[PDB]
Amino acid sequence: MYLTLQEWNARQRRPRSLETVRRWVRESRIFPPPVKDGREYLFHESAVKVDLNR
Amino acid sequence: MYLTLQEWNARQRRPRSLETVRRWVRESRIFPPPVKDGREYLFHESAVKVDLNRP
Amino acid sequence: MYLTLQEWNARQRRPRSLETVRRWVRESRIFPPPVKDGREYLFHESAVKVDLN
Amino acid sequence: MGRRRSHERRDLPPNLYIRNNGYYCYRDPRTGKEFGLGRDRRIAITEAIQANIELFSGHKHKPLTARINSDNSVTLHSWLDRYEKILASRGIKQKTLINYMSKIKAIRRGLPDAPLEDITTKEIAAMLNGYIDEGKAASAKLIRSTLSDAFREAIAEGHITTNHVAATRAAKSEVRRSRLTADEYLKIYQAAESSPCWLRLAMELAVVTGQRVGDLCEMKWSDIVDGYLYVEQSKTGVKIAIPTALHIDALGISMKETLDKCKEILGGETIIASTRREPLSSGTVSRYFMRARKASGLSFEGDPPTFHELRSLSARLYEKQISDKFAQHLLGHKSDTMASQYRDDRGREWDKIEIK
Amino acid sequence: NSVTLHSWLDRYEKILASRGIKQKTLINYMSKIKAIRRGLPDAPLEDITTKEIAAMLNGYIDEGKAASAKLIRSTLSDAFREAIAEGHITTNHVAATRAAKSEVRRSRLTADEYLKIYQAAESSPCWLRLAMELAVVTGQRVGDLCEMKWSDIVDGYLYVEQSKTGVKIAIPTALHIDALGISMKETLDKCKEILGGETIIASTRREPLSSGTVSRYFMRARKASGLSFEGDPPTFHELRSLSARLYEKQISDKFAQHLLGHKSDTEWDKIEIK
DNA sequence: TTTCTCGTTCAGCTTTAATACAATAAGTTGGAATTCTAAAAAAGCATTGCTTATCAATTTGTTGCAACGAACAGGTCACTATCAGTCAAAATATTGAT
Repeated sequence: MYLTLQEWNARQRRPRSLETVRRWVRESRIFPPPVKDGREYLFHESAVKVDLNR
Repeated sequence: MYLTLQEWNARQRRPRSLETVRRWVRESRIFPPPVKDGREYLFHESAVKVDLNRP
Repeated sequence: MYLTLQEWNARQRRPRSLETVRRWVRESRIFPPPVKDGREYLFHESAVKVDLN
Repeated sequence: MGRRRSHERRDLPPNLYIRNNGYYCYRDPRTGKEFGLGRDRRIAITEAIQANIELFSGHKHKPLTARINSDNSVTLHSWLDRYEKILASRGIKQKTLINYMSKIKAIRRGLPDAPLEDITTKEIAAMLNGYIDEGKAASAKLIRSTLSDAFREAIAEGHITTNHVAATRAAKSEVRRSRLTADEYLKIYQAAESSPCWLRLAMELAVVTGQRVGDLCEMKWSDIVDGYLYVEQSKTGVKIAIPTALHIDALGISMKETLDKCKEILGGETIIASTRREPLSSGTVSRYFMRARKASGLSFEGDPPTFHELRSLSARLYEKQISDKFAQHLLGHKSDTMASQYRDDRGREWDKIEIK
Repeated sequence: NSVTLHSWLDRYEKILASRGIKQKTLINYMSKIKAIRRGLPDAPLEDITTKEIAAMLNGYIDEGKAASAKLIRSTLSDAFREAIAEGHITTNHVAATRAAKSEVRRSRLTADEYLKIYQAAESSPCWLRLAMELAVVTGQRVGDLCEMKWSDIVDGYLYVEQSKTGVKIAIPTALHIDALGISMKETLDKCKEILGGETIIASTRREPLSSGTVSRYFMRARKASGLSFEGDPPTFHELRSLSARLYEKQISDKFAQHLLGHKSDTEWDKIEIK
């Protein structure tokens, strides 16, 4: 079961701006990567955030 | 079993336009590529769009 | 599902200053304890100010 | 350490680093060495991230609606390796042991590497049902049974205290293996002309003796004494003697007449040999029987019959021919449960009732 | 969190809806779930004790409905077993109870009784008598007897597709009961002259009838006859039981089994000399 | 006008048949890859007067490509400081006896 970037952000601990959602994908901060299908990412039903730091 | 242009697109994660799907076929963004039969295209059951680009 | 620091304190009877409420967080004076999102804390709707001693 | 954080690992997972050549290498928490894997960035990190399926390394887990109950223990993927060392000492035939390994292998690529008291019943059901949606229902039943006995032996060795697998149910198959009538029999034997000669002889011999395809390729010309056919089944172990005076009128095939045909045309140490005068396998016999099936052109409902179905057709024929008790001792079968579940039709032929 | 009993029973019904079963079957379970609703409070599953479960169960056993208690206990148990699978609870407090053994109290039907009912069915329409003789000559179930069309009869046969089990048989139009005086052929033709419809058993309006009205009107002629029994008065389904009982002493036992639609085997035996 | 007349679905119950529970032993069916083998294609057979290549000894223009000298990886060991792991320091809480 795969969801969109909008539907995924709706089912999280805290829904943020679409801009921030796109940023995480680009920075590779979600297991597993969304994989662009055409012109709209497709999150996996188990794709959760990870967050890095330094 | 071979699905049509509309049937295949009607089973994807996000249904697109008929003309759009036709574009992928020409850009080989459909693995495996559909087969010409009559006037329409016949996709494979496990056919899924892919990205032939490595940025 | 959760409630922001302001959305939680605004529902309280005696809405204290932001700082004071943030202090009850570091002093674990709030149970169930709140989790840190990015820059703000999102408590639970049933979270209460457990005043002990 | 000397280097805690950096502006290179800043875009890399905990394992895996980057040399001064723009190359990446993944460390090894068993020696402290590493191998070069990748020239790109989003490739070495997207490679050193699934081995990274086990950062236990921080993070914990929790689904929607659940409880808590844990402490500390060890891995589990390893238990699947110790379980195989126990099954090899249970004294099992060299064929059944392989059947278990294949299932354990499916459990490997099914469940995530995880301790044993972590894999909840919900996680086992997600993988189990995954095979059901694919149609493979008979598989989910064996995978569940095997994964169930694995934890049972685990609890008996001080590791687990419960059997979460016993909580979930097992799929219920329906057996969609269509049977073979007497009419469709001649239709296949007629198309078996393009195939070798040993095929037709072993095809009739498998219906006149009603034996298993496995034991059918184990019979020698020395097992026949005083007109009897001493056959020792390998599956069960039952021993029977088939008379060389049998005959099937519904197909016009004589026992003795069929035997002699394998002595002249074929020739060899075994009743059914190859064109090279050598014994064949039990997987090649039923293999060519398929070719004549597809070449026939006939159509069925569900899954096309098989060479083993000949054993069933043999039983149904002997039933009306002589008696019921006759098509029970010949098949090397006992009890009173399968004798009826082997006479059915399963949605094929109507059970017509006559005045008798 | 998200717990509670009722909340689960709602997510449980959908689960059974995907099990893939008969329509009427799914309804039977639903009626059992609704009974549990008004039988147990709305609280977390881990709070429900075995005592409350047996308090409700036995409550239906004393009322006289011991059979219902068995299904409700067997259904409520399945709900919890599927609840543990989701990770809701850890134990099934229903597997500690014990189902009440119920004995069938539905009396059988004899030859004398049937003759007394057929004659009392005079006040009833002209299709009941035909339905009686047919249900006894074919020994089929009331459910399929209503779905029988004249197109099923093929060259002296009677193709019947049982809905319950799904068995497929063909009863020849040559049978005849030698105890009541009924003939399969004479009975069928009697339905083509009197009734006259698409189905062997139709209404006075030449239209198919439900299986709930065939046994319903049969009851009226049962209480109207004035016959007393021991327990619960036999029903229309008993004509099927009476059919076999007669054919076993008219032809053979292996014939009654093949007529009913059985496959496997499952009173005053005689002690032979040898 | 007013009364005679039947089929349905609902719901709380009761009853009729198949499938039980698990470890054990194979069997089936779509290919994959090595090796036997008949099927194909290139070459030897077949031959003679006539046409074309065989090559030294030495001068002069040409060129494939190894020989190296750096730079970009390619792969393993060390820099540099504290993680990574386990035992003792230092004195009394807690427990045992007066």
